Amino acid sequence: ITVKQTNMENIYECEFNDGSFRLCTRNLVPNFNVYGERLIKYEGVEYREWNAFRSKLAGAILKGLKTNPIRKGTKVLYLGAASGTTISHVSDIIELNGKAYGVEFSPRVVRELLLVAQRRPNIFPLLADARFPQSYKSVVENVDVLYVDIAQPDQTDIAIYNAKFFLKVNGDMLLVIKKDPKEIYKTEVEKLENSNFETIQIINLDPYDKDHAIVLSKYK
Amino acid sequence: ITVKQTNMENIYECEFNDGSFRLCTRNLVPNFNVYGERLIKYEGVEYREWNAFRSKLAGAILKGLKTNPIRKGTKVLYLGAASGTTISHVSDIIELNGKAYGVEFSPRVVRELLLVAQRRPNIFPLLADARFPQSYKSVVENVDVLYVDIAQPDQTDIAIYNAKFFLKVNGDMLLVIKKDPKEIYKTEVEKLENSNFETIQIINLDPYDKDHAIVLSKYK
Amino acid sequence: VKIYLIEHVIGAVAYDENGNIVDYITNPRDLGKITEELLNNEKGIPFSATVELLKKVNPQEVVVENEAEVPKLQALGYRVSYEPYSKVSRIFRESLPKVAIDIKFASNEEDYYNFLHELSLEYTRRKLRSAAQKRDLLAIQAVRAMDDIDKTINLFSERLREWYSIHFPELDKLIEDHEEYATIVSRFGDRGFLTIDSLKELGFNEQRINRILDAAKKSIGADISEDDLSAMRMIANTILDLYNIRRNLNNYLEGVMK
Amino acid sequence: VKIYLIEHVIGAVAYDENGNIVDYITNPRDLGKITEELLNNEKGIPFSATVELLKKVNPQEVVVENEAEVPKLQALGYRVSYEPYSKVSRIFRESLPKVAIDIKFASNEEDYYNFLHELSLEYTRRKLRSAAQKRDLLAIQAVRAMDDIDKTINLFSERLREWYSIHFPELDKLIEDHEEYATIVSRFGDRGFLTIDSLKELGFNEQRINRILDAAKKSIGADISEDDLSAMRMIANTILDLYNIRRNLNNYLEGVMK
Ligand SMILES: C[S@@+](CC[C@H](N)C(=O)[O-])C[C@H]1O[C@@H](n2cnc3c(N)ncnc32)[C@H](O)[C@@H]1O
Ligand SMILES: C[S@@+](CC[C@H](N)C(=O)[O-])C[C@H]1O[C@@H](n2cnc3c(N)ncnc32)[C@H](O)[C@@H]1O
Repeated sequence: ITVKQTNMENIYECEFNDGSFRLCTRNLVPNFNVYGERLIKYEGVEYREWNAFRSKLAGAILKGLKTNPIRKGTKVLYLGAASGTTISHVSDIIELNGKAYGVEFSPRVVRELLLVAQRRPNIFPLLADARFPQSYKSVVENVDVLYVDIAQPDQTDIAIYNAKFFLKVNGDMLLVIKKDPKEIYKTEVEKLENSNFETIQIINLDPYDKDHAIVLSKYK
Repeated sequence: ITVKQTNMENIYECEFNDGSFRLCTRNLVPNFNVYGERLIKYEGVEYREWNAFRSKLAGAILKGLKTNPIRKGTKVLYLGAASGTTISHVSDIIELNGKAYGVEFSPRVVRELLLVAQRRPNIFPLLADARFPQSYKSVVENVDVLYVDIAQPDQTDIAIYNAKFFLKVNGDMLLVIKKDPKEIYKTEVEKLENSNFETIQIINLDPYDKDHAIVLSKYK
Repeated sequence: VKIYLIEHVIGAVAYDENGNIVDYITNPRDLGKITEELLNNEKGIPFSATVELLKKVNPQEVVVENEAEVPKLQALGYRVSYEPYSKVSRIFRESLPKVAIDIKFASNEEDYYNFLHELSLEYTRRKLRSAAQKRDLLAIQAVRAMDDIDKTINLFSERLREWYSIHFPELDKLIEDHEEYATIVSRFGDRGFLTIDSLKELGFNEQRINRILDAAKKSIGADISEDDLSAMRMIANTILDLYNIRRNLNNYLEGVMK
Repeated sequence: VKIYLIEHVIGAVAYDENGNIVDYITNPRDLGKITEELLNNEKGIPFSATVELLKKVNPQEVVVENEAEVPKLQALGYRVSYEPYSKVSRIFRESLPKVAIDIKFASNEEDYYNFLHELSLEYTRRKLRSAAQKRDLLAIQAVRAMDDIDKTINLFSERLREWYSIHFPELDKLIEDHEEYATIVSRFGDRGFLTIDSLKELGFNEQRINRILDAAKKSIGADISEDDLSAMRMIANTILDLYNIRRNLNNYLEGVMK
């Protein structure tokens, strides 16, 4: 067993007895589990395993996300917070001086997002529809990063609408979308952003997620 | 005023003060009206006017029916007896030794056919569907003439079915059907009879009736 | 011994294949008996005169005029077949004043036909009554179904009003008529879809429309999802269907009571 | 004097077009007050802090962040317009730990965010309760509509049974299930159309089928016209529609009670 700093701030790797690598974040709340994930103890510090099969972001890292905009002190707006699997990890990376605002629509799911945010002072949970940023505008703040993961046919403009409210100029957005070319494949969404954004990377999430891809962008 | 014998037995013509001709039958029941028609007195005998606008048969006569199979002593099966307008006249022609069996389906209409038949001993009224000759077979008798006037899409085979039950061989049938040719016009019905019958005359009923025509036939 | 069964007003006659009388049992000269005997024979019940005749004859095969009599006589143990319009039955009808005399039903022609005429008047009067009785048995059912539908309309529409009020409570007192209310839910769903132009499709004038639009703008109700509206619309459309069904029954009722 | 209205957790702030603070009224540091004030502001009700601010300022035109507030403030006698995502409101959010301190809502950053965190937990708990209350207000309605439909099925199907019995009275005791009975009337009409092959479409086995076919053959009922059956079928099809509607409501009910 061993734990190693990656390319990216606050993101680590475990080396295992069996010969496999797993992604890894430093636990902001020692001894306390989040979603069944394993706790690992290396050199006095406790790390939470980051399962790439459950989390799209961990997926992207291993699929070769070049630069990760989520670092220490980062302010993030996370649309589609769900039960808290992946924001819990951004909260680890962000550390205490960063802030994660988590928007979620579904009552059942939100109820579990409360448990996570109660123990994590940098997570601010909101039951709200991401279609109406005017309904949490009175609570949030401008952010460095817009993370967006909804299962909606119109994720992009929704993301764009949110961006013009909340994203700092020269901030970044990660958007979760539904072989020999580069990004002709995704011109529809590629272009629609370009009317005001700047693509840096499109990542296919196979075999971690076999339904979705990720777009990293830059707001001009 | 004057009354004249026509070509046909028991069918007469009135000459009027105004210069017009009307068809006419000898009243089998003196002094008693049937359907509002006028009673005329010539030389001790009372005649009932026969309105060609209300009665299809009177219509045919004036449109030039060559031979009329309904004479004195005639036995007739009348399908579509209705309220009694035209059988009342066949009952006049038929006289007492002839018999008219009147089949009618409609209760409202039949109720009025009773009034006519009560006063006329040669009219035998039956509430029955002409589609089921087995339902009056136990009452009628074989006949010299099948008169048929129903508003049915399939009048012909219905007439044919009745014929094979009731019509004497070498009896006759009058059927009421829905410019330069002769009877190409009506080949559909013309032919369908021919499979066992023999057309003698097809009469257009305009301007007396502007919806129907009459077929006189002979059962072989 | 193949026999042809003839069943007439005059009684039950047995014929051979060449149209000769084998045996006969004459009906009694009673209007009531013959009338009611003819009625059951339409259903396929043999004359009581037939039952007696088929005993003292008892043939190898009987052929009959009405195919509903076939299974009824095949319960008495006869070999029974159907011939629709047989030569023999025609031969019976060709001889029909005369044989009424021969088998002693009538003393002469004049009285055969006097009786035939009395008979046909009774028989059709009987069938009139019973056709009138059935017709308006059917009409009271139509009447009572309309009552059932009325009651049901009030039931469902009171459910819709309470249910839909969670979204747009103001509307309930603004639309008295159940059909108009159901129409708004069915047609437009969200109180947010209501426009001037759409409410005219229901024929409301300026005052009604601006009141309703005002209520939707200032509404106190809750936001609802497309699944929520959808379920409410199942009730709304059922109410509309029932108004439709009620109108069609009223057309039926008139045409028939007529 | 064109003013931009900013309404935040921290209170009511007035800005000029270049993002300078003109005047402000700070919210009280009370979880309950801020929570409930944010709830009404979603509907477009101004903060009580806004009402006070727009008095001691009273500008020529106010521009607002939420377009439901527009008509509410145009009732107080202000010239009011809507700008969705204005530069000025962005400028407010860019400065947002700091200005909480400047307008004296928070003594420092640590306590601003400690309060922000307490706040978001209350606010979403509030919205949870009320989302749960609405959801199952909608679910009892679905439940009660199913009761209404049950009651209605029994009503209409008892009407159909009496009505149809005029034609085929034998069937009523032969078909217990209301849906099966309605199906026979709807599908086949005349008891004379019933065949072995058609009754299999309903899954009856040999004994049920031969009993039903036997009853139709020996039936006591009256003959009926296509208009008569037609009217009865309006009731029969309505019963089928309601079974359908009941099943769809049960799917809705599960998915939502889930
Ligand atoms: C693809 S999953 C997100 C999983 C997430 N990345 C996580 O932390 O594990 C989509 C989630 O977004 C939520 N959602 C759907 N529509 C939404 C909306 N309009 N606004 C906010 N959340 C929404 C759904 O409830 C669902 O839980
Ligand atoms: C064209 S009108 C007959 C008028 C008739 N020629 C007269 O005496 O004045 C048709 C009539 O036939 C009747 N009818 C319809 N279907 C019938 C049926 N199946 N069997 C016997 N009569 C029927 C209708 O009730 C209607 O009164």
